[PDB]
Amino acid sequence: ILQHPDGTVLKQLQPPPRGPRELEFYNMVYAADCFDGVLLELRKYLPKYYGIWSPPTAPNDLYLKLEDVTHKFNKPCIMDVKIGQKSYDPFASSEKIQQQVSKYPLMEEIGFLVLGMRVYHVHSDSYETENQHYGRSLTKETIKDGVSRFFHNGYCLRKDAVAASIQKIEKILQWFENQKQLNFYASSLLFVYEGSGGEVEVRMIDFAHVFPSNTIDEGYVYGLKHLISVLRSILDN
Ligand SMILES: c1cc(OC2CCNCC2)cc(-c2onc3ccc(-c4nn[nH]n4)cc23)c1
Repeated sequence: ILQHPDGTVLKQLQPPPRGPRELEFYNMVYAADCFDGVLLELRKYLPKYYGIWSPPTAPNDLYLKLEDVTHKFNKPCIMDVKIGQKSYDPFASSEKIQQQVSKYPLMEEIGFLVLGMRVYHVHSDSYETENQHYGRSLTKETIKDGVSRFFHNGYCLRKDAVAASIQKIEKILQWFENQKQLNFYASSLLFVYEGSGGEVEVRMIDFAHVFPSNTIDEGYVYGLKHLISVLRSILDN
């Protein structure tokens, strides 16, 4: 992710097949002839898409030009959460499945994984960052506190941001419960709140493993439900 002053990010396409698949996903969704009600509603929950972009002198070098979801914040607190029971897709090899499950073998049980967070702390005027090893170290016993950390400014628990996050996740959940045409593997929710009142972004990102489907995305729904449940419990802290 390259953060651009104009309020966009440039995401470099991942190597094939993943990068191409994410391009086709955005292209399908934001198809200017699309009157598919499911895909039109989905746009709300994605970064705005500005199409494929390459450097003027380098058409080989493919990026997606996306809305920077953090742009309108002063001191954004950002958390990336991978959603689902499986982070491998329907066409993964045995080795690939093993690779994916071994990265975090608790994915089936919990249904989400914190990829990272950046949390602004008021009283130190500084950011605490957690990397992928943080979320991958969380278990059933520590997931509530693991998530809570995102919402601590170093004086209070931001229950406003927690409650707002539940409400925005709920709308994404409602979308998923009204579509049986896409299944999403190894995709994430990007959470943003203001670290400097109930002012939150919750957006879907990372679409290298989105596939056509005939069914409810049961794994994704499970993940959203469990995440909402964790966030709900945090409101009782
Ligand atoms: C700043 C930081 C940021 O977080 C990084 C930091 C490391 N831990 C979490 C990931 C994300 C963003 C951001 O803002 N808008 C975004 C739109 C799409 C994407 C995106 N990423 N992967 N596929 N799409 C990322 C986006 C901006």
